[PDB]
This record gives sequence, structure tokens and C-alpha cells, in this order.
Amino acid sequence: EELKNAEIALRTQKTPPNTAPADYFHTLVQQFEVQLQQYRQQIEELENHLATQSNTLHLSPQDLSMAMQKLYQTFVALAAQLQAVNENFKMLKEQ
Amino acid sequence: LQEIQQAGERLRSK
Repeated sequence: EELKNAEIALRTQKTPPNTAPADYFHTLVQQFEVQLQQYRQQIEELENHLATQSNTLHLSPQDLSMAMQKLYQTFVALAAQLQAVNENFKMLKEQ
Repeated sequence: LQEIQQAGERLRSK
């Protein structure tokens, strides 16, 4: 990334020898806009996993069963998605 | 486990 930046920089330099900086600043705004929420989500998840590890002392075996049933449902609807993509691409290669 | 933490988060959010 740095190398491509420097190459284009050299080109622009050989061309030279305020709107752009304000636009770059606003882009720097946009970049972090979502990242603040990424931090907030990861923080709420850190609190959640900390609370769960507080229960990680022993607990009752059933939650695994719940996650396994949701896992089979997830893989099933995912097979729906993947089979759908396969069938549509096969219709394309037919066309 | 950050994916496990995310999945526990998805349990918590769903």
C-alpha cells in the first residue's frame, strides 16, 4: 500500500514541479464512522463473554444442545443458500 | 474465542 502511494506521489510530484485536503479529512471521518461502532460492538461482546466465563465455572450441559440444534439449522439454510447459488450458476452456464 | 464471543453475542442479540 505504501509503495503504490509513493509511486503515484512521484507522478504527481513530476506534475507539480485546497479542496483535496478537506475531502481527505472528510474521508478520514467516514473511515472511522463505522469503526467506532465496531469498537462498541466488540466491547458489548467483551462484556458478554466475560459474563459467560463467570458462568464458565461449571454450568448445565444443555446450552450445548441448543447450540447444536441451531447449528444444524444454520448449516441447513446455508446448504439452501449454496445449493441456490450452484443451481443459478448452472442455469447461467447452460444459457 | 472471539468467534465464540461473537456467537454468544449473537445469542444475546437474537
